Amino acid sequence: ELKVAFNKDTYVATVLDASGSVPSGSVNVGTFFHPDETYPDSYVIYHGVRELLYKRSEVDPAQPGFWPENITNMQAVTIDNKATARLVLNTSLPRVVSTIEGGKVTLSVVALGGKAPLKYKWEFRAPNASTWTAVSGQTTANLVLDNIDADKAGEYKVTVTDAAGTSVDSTALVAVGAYPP
Amino acid sequence: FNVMTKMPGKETADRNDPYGETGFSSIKWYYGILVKRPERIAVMKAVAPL
Amino acid sequence: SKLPLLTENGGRVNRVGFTRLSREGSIHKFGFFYEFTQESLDFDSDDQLK
Repeated sequence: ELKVAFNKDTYVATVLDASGSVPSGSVNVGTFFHPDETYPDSYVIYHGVRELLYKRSEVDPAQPGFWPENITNMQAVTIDNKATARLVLNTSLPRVVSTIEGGKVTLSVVALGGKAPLKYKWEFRAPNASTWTAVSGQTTANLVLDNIDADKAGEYKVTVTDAAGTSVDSTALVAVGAYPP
Repeated sequence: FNVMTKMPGKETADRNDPYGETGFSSIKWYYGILVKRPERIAVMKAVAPL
Repeated sequence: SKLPLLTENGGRVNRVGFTRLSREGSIHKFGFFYEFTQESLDFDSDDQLK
């Protein structure tokens, strides 16, 4: 939830965090989710601020209005982001990785945003089971399986949670073909 | 029915959307009625079987 | 309570959505056969056995 507050004169729609503090001269104009649930990408903070400004009034930002008096001129409004960014996973795990026994698969992720302390934790699901076993050790952004065997195949998932609790997730399937035992 | 379609590209791309990634096909019309003789329009109200 | 109504002063007050479904079907293989031996054809009482 991102709380937007808009000012009448400087046309500054400060997009603060949910538990923020509306600055002087600005009035609360609404609240929207940046990581929109049904469409995570393809939507940007700029889109959230617009729809909130499509219900206000040009005469006065409070006392909401509509199309003939709404604030549609997005060119004049300046969006001064003062809130934490998304935990965008720039490079996610490969969807499927193919290897032979004795090989080595180095799974990687790069995270940008959130609060300063980023926590990395990995998880492993058995190749036919349904419960997610917790990978011991790890606690890093790159898992390296060496001399991988036919027992270590399956689905490996990493979950990057920050100091706030906005976790982004990514999964990878590791199919290591081998002669049957 | 008047229907206006603006395909994405160099048609629906203003300073509020410089890339042109949005279209629409609004269809609007006008309708009105004039009951010259309402006494000749009868209804009957009754329940229906399940 | 849901009829679309439009004021003369502009729009963006009636947006609709659409959905599409999928139907599927699958194929299967059949067959059968019989054996026979030359004699059974050139020694049997009936000429048109084959």
